[PDB]
Amino acid sequence: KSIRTLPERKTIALVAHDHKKDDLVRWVQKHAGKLTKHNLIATGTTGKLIEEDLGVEVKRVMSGPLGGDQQLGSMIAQRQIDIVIFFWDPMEAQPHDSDVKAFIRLCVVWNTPMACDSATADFILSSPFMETEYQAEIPDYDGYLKRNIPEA
Amino acid sequence: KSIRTLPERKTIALVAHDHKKDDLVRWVQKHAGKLTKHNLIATGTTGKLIEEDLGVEVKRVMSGPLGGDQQLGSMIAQRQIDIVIFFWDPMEAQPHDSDVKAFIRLCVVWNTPMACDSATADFILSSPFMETEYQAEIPDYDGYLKRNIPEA
Amino acid sequence: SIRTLPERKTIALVAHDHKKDDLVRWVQKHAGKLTKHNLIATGTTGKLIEEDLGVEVKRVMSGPLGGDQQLGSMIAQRQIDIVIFFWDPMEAQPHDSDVKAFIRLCVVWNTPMACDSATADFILSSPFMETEYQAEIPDYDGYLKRNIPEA
Amino acid sequence: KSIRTLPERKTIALVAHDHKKDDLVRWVQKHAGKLTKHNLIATGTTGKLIEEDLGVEVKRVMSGPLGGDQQLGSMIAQRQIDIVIFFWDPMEAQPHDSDVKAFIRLCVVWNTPMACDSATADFILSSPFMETEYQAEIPDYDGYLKRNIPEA
Amino acid sequence: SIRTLPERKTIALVAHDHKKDDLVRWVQKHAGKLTKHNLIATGTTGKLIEEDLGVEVKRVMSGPLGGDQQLGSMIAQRQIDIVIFFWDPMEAQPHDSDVKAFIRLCVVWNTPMACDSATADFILSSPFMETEYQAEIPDYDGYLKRNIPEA
Amino acid sequence: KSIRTLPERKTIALVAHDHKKDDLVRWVQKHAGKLTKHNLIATGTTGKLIEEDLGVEVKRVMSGPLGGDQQLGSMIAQRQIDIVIFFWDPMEAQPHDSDVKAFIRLCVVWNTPMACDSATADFILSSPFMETEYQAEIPDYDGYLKRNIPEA
Repeated sequence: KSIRTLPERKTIALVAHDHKKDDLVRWVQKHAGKLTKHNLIATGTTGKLIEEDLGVEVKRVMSGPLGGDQQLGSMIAQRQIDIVIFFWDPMEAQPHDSDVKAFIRLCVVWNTPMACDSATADFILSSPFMETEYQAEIPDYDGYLKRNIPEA
Repeated sequence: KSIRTLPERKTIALVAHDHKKDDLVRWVQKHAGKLTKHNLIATGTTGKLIEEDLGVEVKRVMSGPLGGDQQLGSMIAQRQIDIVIFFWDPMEAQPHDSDVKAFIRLCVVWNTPMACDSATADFILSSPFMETEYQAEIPDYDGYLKRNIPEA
Repeated sequence: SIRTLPERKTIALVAHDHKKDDLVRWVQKHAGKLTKHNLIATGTTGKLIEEDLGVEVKRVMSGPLGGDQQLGSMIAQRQIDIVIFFWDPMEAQPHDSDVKAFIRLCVVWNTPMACDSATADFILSSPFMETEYQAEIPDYDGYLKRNIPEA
Repeated sequence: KSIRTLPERKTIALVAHDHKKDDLVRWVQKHAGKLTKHNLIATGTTGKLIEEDLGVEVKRVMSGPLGGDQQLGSMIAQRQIDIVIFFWDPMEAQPHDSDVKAFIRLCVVWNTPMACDSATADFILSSPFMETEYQAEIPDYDGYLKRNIPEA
Repeated sequence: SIRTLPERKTIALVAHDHKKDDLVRWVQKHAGKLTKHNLIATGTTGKLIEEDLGVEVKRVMSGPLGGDQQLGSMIAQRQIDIVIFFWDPMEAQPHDSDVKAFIRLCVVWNTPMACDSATADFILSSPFMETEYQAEIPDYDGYLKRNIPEA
Repeated sequence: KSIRTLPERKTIALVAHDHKKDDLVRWVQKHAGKLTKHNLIATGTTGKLIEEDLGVEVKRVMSGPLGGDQQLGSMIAQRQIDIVIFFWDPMEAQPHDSDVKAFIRLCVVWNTPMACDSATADFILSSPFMETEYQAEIPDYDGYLKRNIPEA
């Protein structure tokens, strides 16, 4: 019922679970030309690894499970991140790995383009909307915000 | 390590939580010209609503929480579904709504292009890969399949 | 509504990694009774049963690679009559078959299901193992015709 | 490695989610003659409904989500409950319905015969083991109890 | 490794829907003591406190729309010192703030946190409310330098 | 609506996940003088460590994941435990570590003072309420207990 405009130059969040970090570094390397045209941001460890392995400049927030997940989530809700690339691990996710559901649900709340694997990431990155504005329909949350609060 | 080729004409799964079903129907409607080039399959209620509201032909499996989730997951694992559009509800998901994590985890296992909202779906559908072959890198599970089994 | 389990059962056999040897021993101890039925298993569990015991077991994919969903589909299609799922309540691994989603579908369709060997022993000892059994199943017609909200 | 012997006269826990309570009452009624040979115990509301509808004597602990789940779990761990009949709701489980996983995991820990639907309950109740001793194999938890405790 | 809470605290106030009136009554009962500190809340909770009590509270977004993460970010950045989170253990709604994710981050950073009014009363009665408090923070140096698997 | 009175001499549960056990022991050691004025109870492994390392008397129930969690939860619901100190591990919780959610939700049900980290525990222990009676407001569950049970 409402609209969010993604700008022409995107801010792209880059996050990987530990067992997918090398996969994400390889994906960034293969798409370095396209990705470095945009603003890149990452959780602490993923971002340090991209910089150490590739020399690609990426803004870093805290490590995911130490608050980086919430920092990126805050920026999504504040319309400061436009695209999320999150390689999560469906087989060997570790106790400290970023929480998958909580991270993805906020992207759905705000109708943010989001990839959870490299095939989706390839489709997203190849879209012409990478380089234009994109008008994302969002739910009108005004009714939710004005909801009646129970007495008990 | 291993590579899977998505065919030019895709099989696209269509699934929506109850509070997103109308959104998915409108999304299918606005992309009908592009979508009818592909094979469409859906959970029972979602597929029935698409067919009744739009007259668009969709193969229907069982209702999601009655087993349709597992039927579509089986087809994903069997490489019979190439793209998944799953509009799930991040705010008002009902007790009977299809389990989000278990469904999308299997897409990640097999590196399936997958959208959880209409913005991701628009990016996927606008990709040139929508109408050409796409080579998806598949994780190697040979080590996992040959893993040591504990004694107790 | 009513479902009828056939005389000869189709029995799914699934174990978490730390319970696989227990499941193999259970199949070995009950081999005479079990091989009268159709046995099906996730990939690794079925491979282990066939290699360790020489008992014939149809194998689907490994549980976390899709085998869970393949067996779940057969449960929902009433092609599996009995589920034996030894899951690990103490050291379940990141890749172990997800417990809730697998057993919730048995409850949906009122499928006999064991989650440990004591339940499996009680199920296998029932006279219903080798005869037909008529199970009451929940009525889902109202659910299937439910009103769909506008947003 | 270790053995736990169930006595000839069993203690049977009876628990149902709200939308399965009438099903459980009908099941108890159908098996009342067999069940009253044993010791029956139930969560607060379930037991109240059984006594009120059927006149069958059932010991009652607190309501499930108010602590009754933990009271029954304590008795399972203390070998004071031998069989568990838990009709939980796979479709319309309510916010307050007894947490399924936590309850049944303890039954699995101690290898307790347990039914989650009436078909399993019918198979269990028809076992000859209902009326005899039954030797249940349990894991030896001594190694776990003596495990190395990490320094940090 | 020691973090110092200042004398004047920043206190987050959050409640699930069926606990909002309880939190408002609690804030009301302790208004004199609480307004000595910096109060911050999720959107609806803070709106309710201001509308019902006239107590000044900085408001972030609604919890499930991102407010949970905004407060979590501030916790991780040591900008919130005390968290009062009345969550609903019986009738939590589909949109209610994610309990585990919210309180986990307080545990990560050893933040004083209340999940019910009794804990909130104990926290507010502490002499540490109005003095500095030295909080031990877990060492994450080993975690931050952990080896990253090849796949 | 209802009121629960904590007595001046408290019963305090002490529980730690494995990677937090040394932290909890060190915390008990720093507060031993104040704590030994009260009735201390713990899960099996945690309690054994406190007794052996500190010479502090602690009643021990079973190990947490073997039923000790439910034993303490039962006592919480029966108002036999007044304060809960539960150092759980937000980073490296193991498969066998005590279920965090189920344990703390029951403390919230009965409005039990509860600490999940040492800073909260320090605030609780410094409270003037530690050594006096304290009246806790508890939700009235009478309406919940008398709720209508659905027919299907």
